[PDB]
Order: sequence, then structure tokens, then C-alpha cells
Amino acid sequence: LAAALCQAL
Repeated sequence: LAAALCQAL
């Protein structure tokens, strides 16, 4: 989940 958001941003 954390990684997904870092990637999105």
C-alpha cells in the first residue's frame, strides 16, 4: 500500500 502511493506520486 505504501509503495503504491509513492509510485502514484
